[PDB]
Formats: sequence, C-alpha cells, structure tokens
Amino acid sequence: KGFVEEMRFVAMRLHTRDQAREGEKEVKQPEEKAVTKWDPSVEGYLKFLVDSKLVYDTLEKIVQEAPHPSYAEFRNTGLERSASLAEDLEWFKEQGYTIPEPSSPGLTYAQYLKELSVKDPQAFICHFYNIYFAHSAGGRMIGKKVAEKLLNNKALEFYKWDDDLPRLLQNVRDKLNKVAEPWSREEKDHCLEETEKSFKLSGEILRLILS
Ligand code: HEM
Repeated sequence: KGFVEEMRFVAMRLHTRDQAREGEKEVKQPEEKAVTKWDPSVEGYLKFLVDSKLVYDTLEKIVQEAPHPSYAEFRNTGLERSASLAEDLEWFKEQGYTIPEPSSPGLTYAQYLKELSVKDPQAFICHFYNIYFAHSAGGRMIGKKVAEKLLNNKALEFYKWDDDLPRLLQNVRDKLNKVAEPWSREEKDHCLEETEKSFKLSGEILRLILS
C-alpha cells in the first residue's frame, strides 16, 4: 500500500484545526491561525518569497546532482517553483519594492536540506514531499488571501502551473510510492519521523509573512 498516503496522514495531523479540516493542533505560533485572520505585510511577504526561492533552488540542485541515484527520478516534475518566484520578484521590483536578502529561515532550511540529501535519503524524501505538496495545498490559499489583503488580488506566478495540477501531483505521488517501495519498514518509519522537522523549518519561513 502506497507510502505517500502514510506521509500525508502524518502531515495532516500536524496541521492546526485552524487552518485545515483534518488538522489536530491548537494554535501556538502566528501564523498557525486561520489565514483569513492574518495581518501580513509586503515587506514580510517578500522575505517569505526570497527564502522560499532559496529552498526551491536547493531542492532543484539536489535532484540534478543526485548524490543518491533515486533523486534523479524527481527531476523535471513540473512542480518546480524557482522560475515562477524569479518572475514574481521581478514584478515586485518593477513596482518599486526592495528585494531583501535571504533571511535565517531560508538559509537554515537550505543548509539542512543539503546535509540530509547526502547522509539520509529517507529524511530528504520527507522534506521533498512536504515542501512541494504543502505549496500546492495550503500554499495556494495563502497566496490568494495575501494577494487580497495586500496586492489588489494580483495573481502571482508562484501559484500557477503550466499543466493540470491534479495530474502533475498524482504523477509525483506515484513516483514517491515507487521510490519507497523497496524501502524497509524501518526506512519508511524514519522518513515519517522527520515530518515534525519539516513542519518546523517550513513554518519558520511562513512566519516571515507576519513578521
Ligand atoms: C499556514 C500554514 C498552512 C495552511 C493554512 C495549510 C493548509 C492546508 C490545507 C487546507 C490542506 C488540505 C488540502 C489539500 O490536501 O489539498 C493542506 C494539505 C497539506 N499540507 Fe498544509 N497548510 C499549512 C502549512 C503546511 C506545512 C508547514 C506543511 C509541511 C511543511 C504542510 C504540508 C501539507 C501537505 C503535505 C498536505 C497534503 C497535500 C496533498 O495531499 O497533496 N502544510 N494544508
């Protein structure tokens, strides 16, 4: 039975019920409240977008270099976001905003991903799944609400895909199921146990929006 379903179960229970129907956590950090209650700023959102771009650039470099050969299965999935973020940062530059340097949440996550990618493929796969699949789920609703609050409803490229998203996602889920099928139970469990750290490091990047 498909291992992605196991990763999704763990991810959902780590959401707050404010923010997702299947979430089981209480609101503890900002950002963990329902998005409609957020008070974002453009300054904070730009830090979030720059730090996000650093993480996506890092994930793209890891699957191209493929220090473990299974990572090459995840090249060119259609979910890559670095080009879309570059376009959106240029839109903000054309509007007169300053683009910030990467902040500590993105620098920290990028460094950790590079380390994991070499030493711990099971833990890396947990982050690959949670980072990309978070974005195409709640990330889209964050983008829409932030654009309503601050951008007069501008629809940024970060929230657009060149192909049907349900099919893109399902084909990556089936690739993830295939890379995990030879794993032992212990390797699968090790992957699942990494999910809290992905939520922590991602959450610190999301919190920039509200900073
Ligand atoms: C402000 C924060 C967040 C909100 C509002 C949010 C909201 C949601 C919602 C409403 C869903 C269910 C809809 C769906 O499956 O398409 C979902 C799914 C998901 N979220 Fe989040 N989420 C947040 C943060 C995170 C974080 C930090 C992670 C992990 C780093 C994450 C990982 C996932 C995953 C993996 C799914 C399953 C998506 C799928 O099955 O394709 N989310 N999220």
